[PDB]
Amino acid sequence: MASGVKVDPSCKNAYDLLHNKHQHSYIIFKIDKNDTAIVVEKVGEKNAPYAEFVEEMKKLVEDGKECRYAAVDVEVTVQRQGAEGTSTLNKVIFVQYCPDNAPVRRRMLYASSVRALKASLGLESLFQVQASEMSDLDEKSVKSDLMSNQRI
Repeated sequence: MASGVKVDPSCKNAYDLLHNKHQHSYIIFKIDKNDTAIVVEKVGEKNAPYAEFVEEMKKLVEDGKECRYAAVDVEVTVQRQGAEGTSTLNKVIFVQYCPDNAPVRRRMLYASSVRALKASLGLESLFQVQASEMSDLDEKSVKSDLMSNQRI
């Protein structure tokens, strides 16, 4: 669950860019090179419809049983403090997309990449969710779960 997985500066730069600078909305990560480096798979502009998020990722997954990490800084709204109606907080959620049937070789690197990116990407206090199928990544879970822990 932890090993010498290389963290890339570019994707980390993108984290601050999306989270604080709101230059981007989401960024997908994958393990690049044999020397194992976590790097950008796909970045999305600040205005990115939920449909396009699925679309862009959908096409790159069909090659095989691929595992991809997704960190998205999205502002969902609740009814709470701030204003009586809409309490909006951008909670950058980390949703790792990987079926269990993924190749054990990559699976091991994947598992050892978890702790590495967890703290190192500034996702220390942020939530980490797992999704194995494209049906499960539907807002029915992701939107609902994140909406609660916006201020929790």
